[PDB]
Amino acid sequence: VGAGSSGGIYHLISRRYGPQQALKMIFATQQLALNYVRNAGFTVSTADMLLTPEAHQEVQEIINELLLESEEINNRLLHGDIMPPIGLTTHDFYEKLQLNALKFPDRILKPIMNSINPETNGLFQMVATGAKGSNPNMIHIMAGIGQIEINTQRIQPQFSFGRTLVYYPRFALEAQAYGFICNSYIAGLTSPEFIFGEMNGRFDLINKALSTSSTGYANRKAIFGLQS
Amino acid sequence: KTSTLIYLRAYELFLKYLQNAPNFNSELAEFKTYENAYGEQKALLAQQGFYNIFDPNTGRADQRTRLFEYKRLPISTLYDERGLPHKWTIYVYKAVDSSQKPAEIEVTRKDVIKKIDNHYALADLRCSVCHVLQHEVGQLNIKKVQTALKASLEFNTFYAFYESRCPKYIIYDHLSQPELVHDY
Amino acid sequence: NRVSTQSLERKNLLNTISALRTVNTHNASKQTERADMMRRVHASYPGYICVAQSADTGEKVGMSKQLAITANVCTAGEVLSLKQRLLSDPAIQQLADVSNKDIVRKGLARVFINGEWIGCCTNAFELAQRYRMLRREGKVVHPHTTIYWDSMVDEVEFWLDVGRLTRPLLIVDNNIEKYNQACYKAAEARKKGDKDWEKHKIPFIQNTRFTPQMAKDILAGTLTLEDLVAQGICEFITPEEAENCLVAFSIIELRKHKHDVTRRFTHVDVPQAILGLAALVSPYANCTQPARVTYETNQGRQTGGWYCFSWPYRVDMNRFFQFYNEMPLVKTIAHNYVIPNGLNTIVAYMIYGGYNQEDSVIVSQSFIDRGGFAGTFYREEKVELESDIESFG
Amino acid sequence: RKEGRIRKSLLGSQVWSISRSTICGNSDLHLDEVGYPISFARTLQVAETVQHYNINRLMPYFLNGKRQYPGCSRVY
Amino acid sequence: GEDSSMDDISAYSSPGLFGEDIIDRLDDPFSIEDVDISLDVLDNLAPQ
Amino acid sequence: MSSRSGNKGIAALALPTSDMPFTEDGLQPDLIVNPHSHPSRMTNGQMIETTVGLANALQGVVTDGTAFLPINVQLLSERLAQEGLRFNGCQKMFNGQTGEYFDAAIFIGPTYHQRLQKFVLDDRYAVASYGPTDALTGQPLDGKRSHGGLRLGEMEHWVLTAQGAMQTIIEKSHDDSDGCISYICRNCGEPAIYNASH
Amino acid sequence: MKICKACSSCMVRTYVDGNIIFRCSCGESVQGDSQNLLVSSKVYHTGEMEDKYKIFIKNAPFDPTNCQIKKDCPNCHLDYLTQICIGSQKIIILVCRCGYMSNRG
Amino acid sequence: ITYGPIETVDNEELTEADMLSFISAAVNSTGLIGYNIKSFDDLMDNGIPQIVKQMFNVDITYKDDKLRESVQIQFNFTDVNIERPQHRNYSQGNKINLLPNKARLCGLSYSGPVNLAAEVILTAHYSNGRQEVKRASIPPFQVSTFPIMRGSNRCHTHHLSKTAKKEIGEDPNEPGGYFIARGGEWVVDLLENIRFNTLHIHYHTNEIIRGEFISQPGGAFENSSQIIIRYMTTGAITIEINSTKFSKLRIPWYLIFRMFGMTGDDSIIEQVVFDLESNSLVNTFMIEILEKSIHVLDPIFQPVQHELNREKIIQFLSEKVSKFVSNPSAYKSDENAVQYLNERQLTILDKILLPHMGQTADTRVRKLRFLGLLIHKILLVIMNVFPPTDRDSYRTKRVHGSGVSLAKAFKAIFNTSVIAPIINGFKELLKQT
Amino acid sequence: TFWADQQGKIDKLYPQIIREIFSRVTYDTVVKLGRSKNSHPEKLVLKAIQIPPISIRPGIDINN
Amino acid sequence: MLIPVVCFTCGFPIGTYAAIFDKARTEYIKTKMGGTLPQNIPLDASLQIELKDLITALGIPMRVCCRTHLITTLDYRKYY
Amino acid sequence: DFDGDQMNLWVPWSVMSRVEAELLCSVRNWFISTKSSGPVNGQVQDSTVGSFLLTRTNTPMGKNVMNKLHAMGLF
Ligand SMILES: [Mg+2]
Ligand SMILES: [Zn+2]
Ligand SMILES: [Zn+2]
Ligand SMILES: [Zn+2]
Ligand SMILES: [Zn+2]
Repeated sequence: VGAGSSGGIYHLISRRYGPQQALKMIFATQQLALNYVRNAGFTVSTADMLLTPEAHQEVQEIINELLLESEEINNRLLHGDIMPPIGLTTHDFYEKLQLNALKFPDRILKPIMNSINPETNGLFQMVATGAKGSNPNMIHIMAGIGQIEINTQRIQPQFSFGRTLVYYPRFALEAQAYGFICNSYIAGLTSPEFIFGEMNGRFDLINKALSTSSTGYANRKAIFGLQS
Repeated sequence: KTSTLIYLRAYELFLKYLQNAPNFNSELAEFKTYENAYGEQKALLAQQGFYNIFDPNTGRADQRTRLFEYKRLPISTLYDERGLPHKWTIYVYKAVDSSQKPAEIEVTRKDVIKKIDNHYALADLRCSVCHVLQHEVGQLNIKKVQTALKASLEFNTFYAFYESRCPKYIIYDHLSQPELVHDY
Repeated sequence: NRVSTQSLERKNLLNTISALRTVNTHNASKQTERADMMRRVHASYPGYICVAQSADTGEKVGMSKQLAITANVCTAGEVLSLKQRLLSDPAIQQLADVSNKDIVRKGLARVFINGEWIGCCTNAFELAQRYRMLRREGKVVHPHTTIYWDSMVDEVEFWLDVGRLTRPLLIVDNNIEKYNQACYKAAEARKKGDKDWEKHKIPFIQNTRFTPQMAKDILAGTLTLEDLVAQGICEFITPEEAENCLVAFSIIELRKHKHDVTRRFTHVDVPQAILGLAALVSPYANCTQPARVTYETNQGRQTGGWYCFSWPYRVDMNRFFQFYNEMPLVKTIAHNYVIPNGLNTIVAYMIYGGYNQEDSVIVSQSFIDRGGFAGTFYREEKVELESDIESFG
Repeated sequence: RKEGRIRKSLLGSQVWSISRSTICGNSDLHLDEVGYPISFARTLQVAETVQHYNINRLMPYFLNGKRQYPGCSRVY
Repeated sequence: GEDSSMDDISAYSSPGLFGEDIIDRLDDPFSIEDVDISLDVLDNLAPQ
Repeated sequence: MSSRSGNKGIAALALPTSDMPFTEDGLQPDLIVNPHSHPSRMTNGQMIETTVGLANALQGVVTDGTAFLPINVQLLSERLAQEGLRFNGCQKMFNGQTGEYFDAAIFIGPTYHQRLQKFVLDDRYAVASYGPTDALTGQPLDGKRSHGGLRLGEMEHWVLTAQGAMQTIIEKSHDDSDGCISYICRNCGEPAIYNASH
Repeated sequence: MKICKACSSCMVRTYVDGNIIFRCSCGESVQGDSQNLLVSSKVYHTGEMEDKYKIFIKNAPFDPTNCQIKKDCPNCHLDYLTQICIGSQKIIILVCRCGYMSNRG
Repeated sequence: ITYGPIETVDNEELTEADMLSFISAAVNSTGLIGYNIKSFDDLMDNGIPQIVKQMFNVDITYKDDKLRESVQIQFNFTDVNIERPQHRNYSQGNKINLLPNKARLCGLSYSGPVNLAAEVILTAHYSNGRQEVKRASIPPFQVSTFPIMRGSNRCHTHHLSKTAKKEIGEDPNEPGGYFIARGGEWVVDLLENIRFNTLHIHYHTNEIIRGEFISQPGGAFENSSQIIIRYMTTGAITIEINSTKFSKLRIPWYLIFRMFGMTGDDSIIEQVVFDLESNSLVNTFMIEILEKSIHVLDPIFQPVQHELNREKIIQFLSEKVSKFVSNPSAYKSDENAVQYLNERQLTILDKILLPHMGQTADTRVRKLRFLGLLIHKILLVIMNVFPPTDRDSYRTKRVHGSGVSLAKAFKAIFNTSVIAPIINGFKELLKQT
Repeated sequence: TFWADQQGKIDKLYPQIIREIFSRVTYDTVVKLGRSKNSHPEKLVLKAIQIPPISIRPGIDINN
Repeated sequence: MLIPVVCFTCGFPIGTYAAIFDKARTEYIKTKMGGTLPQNIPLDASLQIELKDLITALGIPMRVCCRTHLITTLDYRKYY
Repeated sequence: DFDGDQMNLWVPWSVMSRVEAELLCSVRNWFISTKSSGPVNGQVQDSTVGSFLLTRTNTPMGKNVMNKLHAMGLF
């Protein structure tokens, strides 16, 4: 029944009986659902997004494993064991290894699901039924944000030569220094983590402004090309 | 009465400034001090309170947090004793009741809905490469995992360099052949 | 025209104070990567420019910046006094005495003051460190001067010009000297053949001198930032000098790394310093997604409230005075300095008839009637006679 | 340019009998329906010519006039 | 040389950027120029 | 209106105090916000503010929720529990209209809210079939301030064309902005002069 | 650099004919022998760490912002050591305030 | 000075909410707007008198009893004070204090009058060198009003108490920091500006890498002469100096070096590379590019390209850049005209080229040393030994608010609206009598 | 403005004698050069310009 | 500009007990404060002021709405 | 969305415009997207989660049933 769902029941209703009947059925089913929730109730709570302590330790363990394989990459780098393939420099290969090693495994949903009662969890029901949100949103809220990537790469050291922020030393090799956020939103980001998250959010805002502005000229030129 | 004094003295100082009375500056300084004191006492009337959630263990502001801590782990939590990464893909299920005779079911994610029902609960996952339980990773020996990982990495680099070249091939599972080639 | 000016719209006290704390680029920038790059949050913003506050819509994103809560703008310093002090320093060889051949062959560093190259020192680091110590003492070098040591080309720069962004940072002190001496003693013990040479070593301790009694005094008003700088507890750090710092982001991090000889922080921060005044209004902002924090920086300045304390005397066009305001049940440090604008409405996060879909809000009509978010909205009509030809009537 | 003769006068236009306002949700309206405040409906007008078949229906609109909804204030 | 009368008055405005001489006539990548949207309805473009 | 976490929302419902849902102990909300507004925006600060404000209101306190201060959601919820409420902020609410209780306990609490100064009465506009016209092009003046107009721009014309509309295009453009009759000689192709009365 | 002996000005090369003679704008010519016969070269080695970072590598042990690691210095036996990572090749250099350079630099 | 040992300070019981007290202390010291009022007070106290007296000295000569050929007008101001805003009540009043709310309601501008006094020297030069000097001490007059920022030391509220402001019509709690002009309130924002006396080298993304060095001779209020060094695709390195005197003129670098002395190019290359005898690749590339740039021809400065005579190049530049020289051959015969042009050009360059190193003749060699250092840094960046300056980093950025911006606009406005009418009036008067 | 130097003196090409020169050209030259018969160069220069109608220049600014 | 006559949410007349509550709260803050200036009271990390018993003695029930709007509403006489 | 969006509305007054609107520009014609040939309308957020809750087999209270009164209340 969701909007923009190809092959949904309203699409078939339009194909068989007409788009007007599809709109009538959309309204009727919407009223059924709204009244059933009027008598059944639905809500999201701060405890819907709060992990159990065992689940929090499991999330910590998963992130520790991520950081452990990242530090193994760093240890290979320390002994000069990073040998990039042809057409790639050691910097690019090492950044590739760190980017592909700091990815949340599918296992991260085990503690999130263990803290969550699907029959009653409002946030999980909203995410799962497609009403709003996605598994990345739930993971960010509950387990962790993970690597902050701008243009498919970590935070480049812009503060100085080899520094990402004043909070991290020059040539810092740990993953958090380059944008890896370990804390979840519900746990509360630290100061450098919030700084990196703000970098990412500002990039998103700029990208959206560019999207609007550029699709302007693109659309106008295409329209005038094709209008006749 | 104090506010009356402040109001009328402030108006008198306003008039003195407008007519440029001689010793206006020092009088303005002392009246500024008095107005500062009175403004402080009026700021007391503006306070609505402020409560700090105290830690019961330490009678100060609550410093307990659920933030992430680094906690370096043993390397066997990522690889096997043969140096291959763990693939936690086989899910282990146990029967909550003592009478459901299948008891233990090990399944793949796709087959879970086909095979597992509400009478079961999920235990630790199972590695599909080395067949170790997720909560039994600590049983692995760290030295063997580390030595296997370093040997495999050396072999990986050696094979990467010599894909076509001669000293003077994609799986590396044959074993005991790569040793004699690498030492050669 | 180099006069970055904007009309003072008194939407509320927060909007006015954020207007007075605004830093405008005020450039032009055509289609390039420059337009994107100059709007991003640069890594030098933390502590001086609010990493959160910006416009969320249009071309103004990242164009208009805001100073952080503790950030300040320096005024021109006594360049002549510091120049005379440096010229009389035996470790500064004036330009009249050193030739460029002696600059390169002796490996001499180059000393600048306000960008004016005067002098050369044998060791740039020693000179910069010594003058940082003198600035800490507070008498011979003003506390507001910047002492930047460019390690890449060994150039010490003293900056005393106007407009430098500054913010106070608590100083972190350690026992690295005693640690080094203990390490040397342990090494001699190993050489001699002592079996327990570990005994001579000492644990590394790094800390800040800000004791809780200092916080109590600051609350009591018997201690100020001038006194903290005078005693050497903290100091003012400029982005030029900030590139020479290693700042622990909180006292928690410093406490965690108290015995870490691999992370020897030069300073310790207060994490609330990285945010501006309007971005501090958002409660638990570190728990909210940062983009939403930027949206809050915009909305809190758009929020209706007590727009001006002397509103009846004024005749302002399109100004709204919200009668009832409430200090939030969860307030922030920002509310020490600005009046809160809004109410502690009881909000039920529930589905009710679907009238609140797609971020709409269902409002109790009684809450509206009782005075919630009500107020007075003002407009002004002014007309002047073109000449004596006209007349009102 | 955008505000020039062509793109502002010919391709676009400023129009009479048009209204703008903030949109808001309403779960009681069909998808093919829009909620229109009564003040706007009193401001905007619909031209209905008077003929034999509609004079009966169009009479209440006339006699309501400026005072009651649905009224009308214009006749050609 | 000490006269200030005939100085270039535009010289007092100290340049604030690098390429104030660099000139290329290109559309501003943020300019809403080919999109025909009115001033008051630019709030439609606001994200959420 | 908007909460301090940046969730804007247009107020569209006026429910009398009887129609508002109420908890078991008589508490009803001022604003009812949709739970769907949270997960995409991840504005967890608003929810934590609510879950702290419940306990704060019960204790009659005011707390500092400044950014980067230490926070423990578990401990805040246990504070709620020791205040007499549920571990989560959820409560038993009754539907105001029908008196029936919702099956699901509803999360309701005091969240600080701001009224953004974009009023409907300022922004709404409706203009009849006549008013001030531009002298040059004979079109209505621009905007509410000029007391006429509102624009059917380039893209609106493109959309109406894409629908094969016309007629409506004729109405809105010609008969409603600057419609005029142009006379052309048809023998020379240049504009001509015609007047029916004279 | 070839400078004119009389007037200390830059002297062009003028590659004629079988030999090279450096000619000034005042007419002085100073000929050329062996080592003057190189015209131009461009060596391919993406390495400047030997001179680009020489000052930086020397100053690094005194830089408080540099990363440190828990290793013993072979020369002075301090238990901490500052770690530098230079260039696209990500060359790791370990240095100390005692002058130790770890075979690099 | 030695502090207590760090091994004894007790920090364990220190919480984050305690650190909020440090945040409060920092804010209290700052004042949260304090820089605005402090900068405006600094403007009115130092900069406006400083600009008026030091910077705006006028020395022009005009030509129009038949033995008189020209009149040299010279005057300078030594008196300027800005008093608080005044309003004349009933025209014939003594002028009275103008409270800010009165200005806001009546649309008046919160501007305080500026009082000025000058010393004037009208010297007439006759034919065959006869000279007469007319001098007058001009009493303090006032034709100017300078807008006053609310809350500054020249705002009337500065001597009113909080309750007095309450009854007047000001917010007792608001600090000020804005300007009232034509019935409105305006905030002079902190302009984001690149750092002065700092070389900014960003790639020309016919040009190659370009470095801009804006040199401010002294304090905040001194006018800055920007020098732009370009490395061009032709191989040359050109130096363009922009100031009050110069404009848009592109000059080869070695010419600038040699008109101050050391016409020998070996010393110039030494001043750039700091050592000619030194080995290493950096010196070799430096020498190669510098020699190529020296030998490359120039469209404009070809006549003085190979000139070893400092005087001839100085005269050439004075002909090219100075106004009022429309026929550069009539004055050539007169040796005194050549002397005038050369001396004027050298004084102009001493004031204009890298003034922060100095503004006198004895600093010319050190100015050239610093210019060589700048060229060294630019060509280091072209090596990829250095990266281009980060155009958005705050290591090289300044914020200039109220005081600096108002002074930088005020010098131009004062020139145009005061010095030009005064010069025009004096010229007209000397026409009439 | 147009000039003309014939290995020497540069006389100014005023619109009058420009009209004369363009009037000298015939239709065949214009046609064979690809221009339309209505594109004769004699039309390029005007002695009686057209003042636009007041409808396009209202006022009680280009009218100045 | 003052404590509302009735709680906005529900309409219970907290305005009756307002004027008493301002003075009582001021007196209670006086005792619970220490060596801390009034403008630094919302900054003290060792300060906890609970008005639960005070409001209860005022007769106002255990209602979240009424207590919120009583303890939080700003007074114009305090700031102007 | 309803975060503050403003939308234009003009009522056709001519007879041709009304005929054209109700026969060609009616929103039923745009139910199927011209862009991707799929439907654009449907249940969003509230109605999607409501349909899920209504159609599921079991609630936390057991079987997802309603008496006759509440079934009529739905319609
Ligand atoms: Mg919207
Ligand atoms: Zn005709
Ligand atoms: Zn020579
Ligand atoms: Zn060592
Ligand atoms: Zn209540």
